[PDB]
Amino acid sequence: KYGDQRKFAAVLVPLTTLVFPAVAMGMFVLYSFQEDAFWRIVPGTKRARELDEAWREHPLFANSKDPLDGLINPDDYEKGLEEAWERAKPAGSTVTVKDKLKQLSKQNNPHWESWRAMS
Amino acid sequence: GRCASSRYLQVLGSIHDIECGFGIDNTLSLNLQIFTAHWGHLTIILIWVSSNLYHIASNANYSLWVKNPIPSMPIAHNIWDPHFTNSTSTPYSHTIITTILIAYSGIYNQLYTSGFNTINQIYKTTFTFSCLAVISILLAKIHINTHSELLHKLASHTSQIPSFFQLLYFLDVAISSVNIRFNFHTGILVGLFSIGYTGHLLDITIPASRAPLIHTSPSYLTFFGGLKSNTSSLYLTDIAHHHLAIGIISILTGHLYSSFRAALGTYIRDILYTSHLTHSIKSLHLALSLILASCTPLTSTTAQHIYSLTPYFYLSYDHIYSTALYVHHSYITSFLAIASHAHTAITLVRDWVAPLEQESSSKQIRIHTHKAAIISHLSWVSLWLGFHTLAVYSHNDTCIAFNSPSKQILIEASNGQLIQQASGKALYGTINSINNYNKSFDSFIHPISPGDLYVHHAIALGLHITVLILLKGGLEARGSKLMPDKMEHSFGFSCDGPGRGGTCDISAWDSFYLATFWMLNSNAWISFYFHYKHLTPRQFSESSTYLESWFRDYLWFNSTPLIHGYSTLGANDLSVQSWSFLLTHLAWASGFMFLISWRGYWQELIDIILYIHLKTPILINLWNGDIYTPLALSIVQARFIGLVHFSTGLILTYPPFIIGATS
Amino acid sequence: SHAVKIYDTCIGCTLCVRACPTDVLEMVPASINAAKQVASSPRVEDCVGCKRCETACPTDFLSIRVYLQDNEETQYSLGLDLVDWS
Amino acid sequence: EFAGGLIGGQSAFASQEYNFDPLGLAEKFPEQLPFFREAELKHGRIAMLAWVGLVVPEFVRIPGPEKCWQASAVDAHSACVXXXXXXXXXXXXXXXXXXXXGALTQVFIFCGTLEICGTWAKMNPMGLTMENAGDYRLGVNFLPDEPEKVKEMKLKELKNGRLAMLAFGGAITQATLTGSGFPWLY
Amino acid sequence: XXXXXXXXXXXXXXXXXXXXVKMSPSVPYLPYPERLEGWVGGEKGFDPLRTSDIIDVYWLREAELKHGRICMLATLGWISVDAGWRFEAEMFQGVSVINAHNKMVEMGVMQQMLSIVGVCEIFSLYLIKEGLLGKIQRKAGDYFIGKNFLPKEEDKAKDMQLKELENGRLAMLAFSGICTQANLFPESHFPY
Amino acid sequence: RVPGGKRTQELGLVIPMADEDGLTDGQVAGLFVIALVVFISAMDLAKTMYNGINPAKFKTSKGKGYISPLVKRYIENGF
Ligand code: CLA
Ligand code: CLA
Ligand code: CLA
Ligand code: CLA
Ligand SMILES: CC(=O)O[C@H]1CC(C)(C)C(=C=C/C(C)=C/C=C/C(C)=C/C=C/C=C(C)/C=C/C=C(C)/C=C/[C@@]23O[C@]2(C)C[C@@H](O)CC3(C)C)[C@](C)(O)C1
Ligand SMILES: CC1=C(C#C/C(C)=C/C=C/C(C)=C/C=C/C=C(C)/C=C/C=C(C)/C=C/[C@@]23O[C@]2(C)C[C@@H](O)CC3(C)C)C(C)(C)C[C@H](O)C1
Ligand code: SF4
Ligand code: SF4
Repeated sequence: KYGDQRKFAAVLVPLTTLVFPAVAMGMFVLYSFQEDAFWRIVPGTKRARELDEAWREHPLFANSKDPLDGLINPDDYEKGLEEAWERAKPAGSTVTVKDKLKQLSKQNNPHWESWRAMS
Repeated sequence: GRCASSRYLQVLGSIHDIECGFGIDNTLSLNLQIFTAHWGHLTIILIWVSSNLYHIASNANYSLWVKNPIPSMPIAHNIWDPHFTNSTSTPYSHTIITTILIAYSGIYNQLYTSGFNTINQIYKTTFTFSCLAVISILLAKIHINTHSELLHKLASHTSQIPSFFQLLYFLDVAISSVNIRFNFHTGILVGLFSIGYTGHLLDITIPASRAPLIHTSPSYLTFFGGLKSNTSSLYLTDIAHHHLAIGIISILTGHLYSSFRAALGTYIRDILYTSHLTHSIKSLHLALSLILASCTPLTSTTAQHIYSLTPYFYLSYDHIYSTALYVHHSYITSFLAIASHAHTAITLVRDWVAPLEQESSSKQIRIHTHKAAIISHLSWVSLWLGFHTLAVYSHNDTCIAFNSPSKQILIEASNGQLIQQASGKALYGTINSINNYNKSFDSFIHPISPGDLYVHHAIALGLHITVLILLKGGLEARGSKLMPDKMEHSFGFSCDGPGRGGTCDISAWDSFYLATFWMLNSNAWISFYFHYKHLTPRQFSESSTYLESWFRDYLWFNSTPLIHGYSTLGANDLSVQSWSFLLTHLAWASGFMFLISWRGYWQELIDIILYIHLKTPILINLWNGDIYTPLALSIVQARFIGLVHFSTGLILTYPPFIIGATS
Repeated sequence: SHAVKIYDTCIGCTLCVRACPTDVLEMVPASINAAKQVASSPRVEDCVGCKRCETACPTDFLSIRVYLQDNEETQYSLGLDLVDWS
Repeated sequence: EFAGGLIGGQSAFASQEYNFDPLGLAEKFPEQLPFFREAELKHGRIAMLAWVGLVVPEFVRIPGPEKCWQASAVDAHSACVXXXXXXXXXXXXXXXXXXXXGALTQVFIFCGTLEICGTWAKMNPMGLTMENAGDYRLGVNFLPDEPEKVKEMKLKELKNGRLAMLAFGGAITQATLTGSGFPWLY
Repeated sequence: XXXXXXXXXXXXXXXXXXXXVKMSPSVPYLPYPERLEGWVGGEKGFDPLRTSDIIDVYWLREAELKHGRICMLATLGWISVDAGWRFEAEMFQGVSVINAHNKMVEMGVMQQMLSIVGVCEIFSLYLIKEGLLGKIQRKAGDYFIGKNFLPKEEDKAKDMQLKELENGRLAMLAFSGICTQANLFPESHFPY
Repeated sequence: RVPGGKRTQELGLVIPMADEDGLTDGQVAGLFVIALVVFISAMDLAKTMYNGINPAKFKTSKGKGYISPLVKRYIENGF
C-alpha cells in the first residue's frame, strides 16, 4: 500500500522532534554549568588559558603577540634611533632614547584583561 | 563572579565569529577553522540534496507525475502529525490513504529534465549524495590532520638562521593562496564542471527525452533559441551547447594566474597594482563581501531567467512553481546583496589599514575622501525617486477616486520600450534567418506600460535607499562627525550615550539593521510586481497606476481563498497556509516590541519579577539568582531579535499568500 | 568591567568627576593644562557605563572616553541589586 | 652568450657561428629556452621517425584491419582513424567497430602516457635546465666519454632533426600534391 | 645530494651538481623521490606523475596493497570459475564467469557479500585514519592478520613484503588482461 | 483530498498517488546505515572543531610531522 512508510514515521517523528530535542536541551543546560562552557567566547575560562599557553610554547608563535615583533636586529635599530636622536636632541635635553622608549612602553591600565585571574 | 542570563544571547550573537574566538591566536587557526566549517557546510548541503531526493523517492509520486506532468501535482512528503483528526479524513489525503503535501520547490521538473525516469535512479542518487557527505566530512578530518602534521613538522623545522620565523606566515599558504585558487576555481570548478554537465546532457538528458538517435553525434549541439514547443522549455541541445561554450571559455580563462609554477601566468597582486584597485586581498571579510556581491547578480538572474526562459520540462505549466521559485531566489539574492555591504563595513572596521591622513592611494582612501559627496548625492536621488513616485501615485489615486480615470499622469515607459524594441528586432532578425523558424521566447520581453514604469521607479527607489543606508554605514563605520572614534569600538555596539545630542543606532551594525528593513521592503515591492503581473497581466496593465488598485485588486481580492482555508464550514488543503499566515503575522507583530520598547523598561520589569521569585516561599530556598541572573536583553541583542522577528514575519507571510493565490 | 580612558586634551573641568554616579573618576595633578590637573579613572571596575562623564566633557571631542565591553560585564558594571555575584 | 650556450648554433664553415635567430627569440625568451630546445629535439625526433615511416610503407604494409593498412601515405591518417564521433572520442555505444571508431587511438594513448611520464614528469615534479634539455638518459651508455665527442654527437642529432623536419614537410606536401612513390614528384 | 639544492632562501639558491643528484633507478632522468625512502618498494624509486609529492605515502601504500590483494584474489576467482569450479551447493550454475555477477546479484547472494565486504571496509576506514593519525600502532595495509608467518630477520621481512607487492602488481595487470580478453573474446579461460 | 484555490478546482488539477510503496524497508535501512555513518563522522568533526588545533602536540605526540613535497613548493612559490 502507499502507506507502510508510516511505520518509520511513528518512531522517527516522535523521536527526533521530542526525545532528541528534550535530551539536547537538558544536555545544553547541563553544559552551561561546566567550567569549560562557551570557552571560546566567554572570557576567563581555563581552556582559553591553556590554549594560549600552548600556542606560546610553539617555537614559531613564541613572540607572536608582541606588536613590535619583526626587528631582525633590534640592537641595530636602537643604535640608529639613538644616533638620529642625538643630532636632533634639543639643546641640553637630558632625555635618552632608551629610557624614553622604556617609559613610552610602560602605561598604566590596571583594568585591562583583568579577567585573567579566575580560571 | 559569574555570568547572567545575557550570556546565551552574547555567545550566540558571535557563535560563528571565528575572528572573535578566544583560543584563536593566528591566521593559521582562523583559516583552518573556516576551511573545516566549509567542509561541514558542504556536507550539510549534500545531506539536504539527498533528503529531497529520498523523499521524492519514498514519500512521493515521481513515477506517476512524470507520465502526465501538466495536470498532475507532485508530492513533497507525507504528513505524520498526531494532532490531526484520528477520525474522518484530512483535506490533505484521499480518504483512507495517507496524508501528503504538494511540492512547490521545483525538483520534479529538475529531475525530469536531467533525465530521471525511475524511482530506483533517485534512490541510487540519494545513496551517492550521502556517500559524498561522508567524503566531505572525511576530507575535513584529513585537512585538519595535515595542517596539524605541518605544525608538528615544526618540531623538526629550523632555518639555522634567525629568518626561520618567516615560516609563521606560510603555514596557511594552502588556504590563503589566491592565484592557485583563482586559476583552479575558474578553470576546473566552472569550465570543466560545465563541460562535464554537457557530457551528462549528451549522454543521458537528450537520449532520455526523444526517440533513439545516433551515438550522441555533434548534431546534439544546436543553436535554435528558446521554448521548445511541446515541453515549453529550452532545447536540451541548446543547453548542452551553452554549457559547452561556457566551459571552453572558462577553461581558457583559468590559465591566467600563476598557480603551480612561477614561470607561467601573471600574479593577481601585479594585476591589481597597475589598475584602480590594489586592495588588501588578505582580508577574509573583503573576499567574502565581494563574492557575496557576486552570488547576488547570479541569484537575481537565476530568479529572472528561470521564469523568463523556463529551462525545465513543463515548468511554465505549473502556476505555483514559477512564482515560488522567482520569489525564493529574489529573497536569496537580496540577502546576499545586503550581506556584501555588511561584510564591506566589517572589512573597513576590522581588516583595513589606511594611510596617515592624506595619501590618496588606496581605493577606499579615495572613496573616503569624498564620502560626503557620495552620501549626499545618494540621498538626493533617493529623495527624488520617492517624491516623484509617491506624488504621481497619489495623483492617480486621487483622480481615480474622483471618478476621473482620464486625469491620471501616465508617463509612457518609452526607454524600456525602446530597449525592448531593439532586442525584439534583433531576435526577429535571428529568427527570420532560420529554416526552422517560428520560435518562442516566453516572457523575455513583456508588455511594458505606465504601471511598469511607476513600479520600476519604486524598485529603483528601494535599491537606492538600501544602498544609501549600507554605504553610509560602511563609509562612516570608521568614524563620522558625530562619533569620530567609531573604529576603536566593535562593529556592533549599543550607542554612545544620551549626551552629545543622543546617539541611538550609531554603530555600523545599526546601519545594517536599518538597511535590512529597506531590503525587505524593496524585495516585497519586486515580488508584488512580479506576482501581480503574473496573476492578471491585463488588469495590471490597466489598473496598476494608482496604489488603491494594488491594495484592492491584488491584496484584498487575491486573499479570498487563503482566509477561507479553515473556517466554520470545513477545511481545504490550504489550512496550513492560513494557519502559517496568521502565525507569521503574530511573529511579525511580536518583533515590534523588541524594536519599539527598549531595554530599561524591561530591565525594571525583570527586576520586579526577580523580586517576586526571591520572595516566593519555596523558590528562595532553592534559587537565589546568583548563578544565571535573569537580565533584560542588551540593546544590540534586542535590536537583532526584533529584526529577526520582523524579517521572519515579513518573509514567511508571503508564501501562504502565493500558494493561496496561484494554486 | 568597561574601559574608561582619559586623554591629554583634558583641561581639568572636574565636571566628569562630578557627573560620575559611582566614584570612578578622580582629579590628579598634572602640568599639561592651565588648570594643572587632569582626570583619572582608577576605579573603572565600578563603572556602570552611564556615560554621564562623556556628556559633561566640554572638549571638542571627549577627553574621557568610555568603551563598552558587554562580554566583560561584572556585577558592579551591571548594577545588580537583587543578585550577588560574590 | 648566444641562446644560453646551446648546441646547434655553430656554423659549419668553422671559425664562424651561424647563431641563426633572425627573429631574436633566444634573447626575447631566455626563460623558455630549455623548453624551446625540448620542443626542437622532440620535433626533430618525431620528424625523423615520420620520414622513415613515410618512405617505408611504399614497400611493406603490415597486414591488419583492412579499413586501414591500405592506400597512399596521404590517405593513411584519416583512413587509419576512421569517422570518429567528434575527435579521438571512442564510441562506447558500439565498441568493436561496426560503423565508427579509431585505429591509431592506441598510438595516441601510448604517446600520451609516454609524454606525461616523460616531458611532464621532467618539468612538473621535483627540473629541466639548459644542458639537460633533450636528455632523457636514454642510451647514454652508448654516448662516448669525451667532452667534444658528446657535443658533436648532440650537434649531429640536432641537425639531422632539423633536416628531417624540413624533409617531412616537403615530402608530405609533395605526396598530397601528386601522390606517386618515394621521389614524390609530378 | 638528496636535497633539491643548497641555500638559505629560494632566490639565491645553489642547485645541486647534476652528476651529484641521487636520481631514480627506474626513471633514470628523474631525481629520486625522497618521500618514498623507508617504504618497502623504495629501491626502484618509481614515481613519475608525482603522486607521492602530494599525497602521504601511507595512503598510496594502503591503496597499492588493497588493489594488489584484491586483484590476487580476483585473478584466482576468475581463473577457477572459468576453468569450472562452481561451489558445491546448487544455485551456483552460472555457466560463465562474465554473467556470474549479474546472475548472482539476481539470486540474492551478492547483496550478502557486499554487506560483509562493506563492514570490513568500514572497519578498514577506521584503521586507515587512526593508522595515519599516529594514534594506533599500524602500518600501511597491515590489518594485523597473519604476522606469525612473517619472517623475522629484519631483511627477510623486507623481501616478503616486497614479494607481496610484486605479486600484487602482477595480479593488477593480470586481472585487467583477464577481464578485458574475456569480453572481447567470450572464449573464457585462464589460457583464453 | 479537498482542494483549495480557484485554479485547482477550475482546471481539475489532481495529485496522483502511487498505489505501491515507493521504497522497500530494506532500501530505507540501507540509507539509514550511511546516514548513521554521516552522523558519527559529523559528531567527530564537531568535537574536533570545538576543541580546535592543539599546537602542543609536538611535545607529546609521536612522529615528527610531515609537509608534503607540493606544500613546500606552494610555500616557496609565493603567497
Ligand atoms: C503581537 C505582538 C505582541 C505580543 C504577542 C506581545 C506579548 C506581550 N507583551 Mg507586548 N508589545 C508589542 C507587541 C506584542 N507584545 C508591541 C508592538 C509593543 C509596543 C512597544 C509592546 C509593548 C509592550 C509593553 C510595554 C509591555 C508588553 C507586555 C507584554 C506581555 C504581556 C502579555 C502576556 O504575558 O501574554 C503572554 C504572551 C503571549 C504572546 C500570549 C500568547 C502566548 C502563547 C499563545 C501561548 C504559549 C505558546 C506555547 C507555549 C508554544 C510554546 C513555544 C514553542 C516553541 C513550543 C506579553 C509577553 C507587558 C509585559 O511583559 O508585562 C507582563 C508590558 O509591560 N508589551
Ligand atoms: C535655501 C534653501 C535651500 C537650498 C538652496 C538647498 C539646496 C540643496 N539641497 Mg536642501 N534643504 C533645505 C533648503 C535648501 N536646500 C531645507 C530647508 C531642508 C530641510 C527639509 C533641506 C533638506 C535637504 C536634503 C535632505 C537634501 C537636500 C539636498 C540639496 C541639494 C540638491 C538639491 C535638492 O535636493 O533640493 C531638494 C530640496 C529639498 C527636498 C528640501 C526642501 C526644499 C526647501 C523646503 C526649500 C526652502 C527654501 C527657503 C524657504 C527659501 C526662503 C527664502 C527667503 C527666506 C528669502 C542642494 C544643494 C540634497 C543633497 O545634499 O544632494 C546634493 C539632499 O539629499 N536638501
Ligand atoms: C612518427 C612516426 C610514425 C608515425 C606517426 C606512423 C604512423 C603510421 N604508420 Mg608507420 N612507420 C614508422 C613511423 C611512423 N608511422 C617507421 C619509422 C616505420 C619503419 C619501421 C614505419 C613503418 C610502417 C609500416 C610498414 C606501416 C606503417 C603504417 C602506419 C599507419 C598505421 C599505424 C601503424 O600500425 O604503424 C605501424 C608502424 C610501425 C610498426 C613502426 C613503428 C616504429 C616507431 C615509430 C618507433 C617507436 C617509437 C618509440 C615511441 C620510441 C622508443 C623506441 C625507440 C628506441 C626506437 C600510421 C599512419 C601502416 C599503414 O597503413 O601505412 C600506410 C603500415 O603498413 N608504418
Ligand atoms: C591502483 C594501483 C596502484 C597504487 C595505488 C600504487 C601505489 C604506489 N606504487 Mg605502484 N604499481 C602498480 C599499481 C599501483 N601502485 C602496478 C600495477 C605496478 C606495475 C607496473 C606498479 C609498480 C610500481 C613500482 C615499480 C614502484 C611503485 C611505487 C608505488 C608507490 C609510489 C608511487 C605513487 O605515488 O603512485 C601512487 C599513485 C597511483 C598509482 C595512481 C595512478 C593512477 C593513474 C592516474 C592511472 C594511470 C594508469 C592508467 C590505468 C593507464 C591508462 C590506460 C591507457 C590510457 C594507456 C605507491 C605506494 C614505488 C614504490 O615502491 O615507492 C614506495 C615504486 O618504485 N609501483
Ligand atoms: C636502450 C636504447 O634503445 O638506447 C637507444 C638510445 C637512442 C638514442 C634512442 C637510439 C637511437 C637513435 C635512433 C633511434 C636514431 C634514429 C634516427 C633516424 C631514423 C633518423 C632519420 C633521419 C632522416 C632524415 C634526416 C631524412 C632526410 C630526408 C631528406 C633530406 C629528404 C629529402 C627529399 O629530397 C628527397 C630525397 C626526395 C624529394 O622528393 C623531397 C624530399 C623528401 C625533401 C638507439 C640507437 O636506439 C639506442
Ligand atoms: C596533409 C595531411 C595531413 C597532414 C599533415 C602534415 C603533417 C603536414 C605537415 C606539413 C609540414 C610539416 C610543413 C612544413 C613546412 C616547412 C617549411 C615551409 C620550412 C621552410 C623553411 C625555410 C623556408 C628555410 C629557409 C632557410 O634555409 C634558408 C633558405 C637559408 C638558411 O640559411 C636559413 C633558413 C632556415 C631561413 C593530415 C592532417 C595529418 C591528414 C590529412 O588527411 C592529410
Ligand atoms: S570633563 Fe573632560 S575635560 Fe573636564 S576634567 Fe573631565 S575629562 Fe577633563
Ligand atoms: S560611564 Fe558613568 S560610571 Fe563610568 S566613569 Fe563615566 S560617569 Fe562614571
